[PDB]
Amino acid sequence: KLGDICFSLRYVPTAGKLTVVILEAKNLKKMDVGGLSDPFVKIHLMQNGKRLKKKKTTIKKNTLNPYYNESFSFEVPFEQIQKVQVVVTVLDYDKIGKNDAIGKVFVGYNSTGAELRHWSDMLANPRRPIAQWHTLQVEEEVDAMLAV
Repeated sequence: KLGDICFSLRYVPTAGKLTVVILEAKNLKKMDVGGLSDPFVKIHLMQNGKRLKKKKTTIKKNTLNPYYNESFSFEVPFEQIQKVQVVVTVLDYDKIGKNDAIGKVFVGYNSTGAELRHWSDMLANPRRPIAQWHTLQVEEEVDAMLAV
């Protein structure tokens, strides 16, 4: 199992402010067996297969159950909020070499299941922060859904 990520979503239609708070991850897969797990989280705003904005958390050391409580905001006008994706990836940091993704999820346009539910809850409740757990999924699959 890859692990789970808990984050909040909040949308303020007048200002167009989309806030994502990365709260915690748990049960993360160990990427370097016999090494250490040093997770951080990327948050990407996407539309039509393109990364519009990229943000990331600090790195936590030697943990499969990191707490972050780090907030990020994006500007998404109300006429566009139903056509974007927010992509949340947990990766293992290495000082040398490409960082290995553990897994990822996206919410927003074309999302499904619990990911769509979280987004829908956000939209239906302007200004209200809504926290939810999500199961991390293999990047190969998520990326295929996000492409084009």
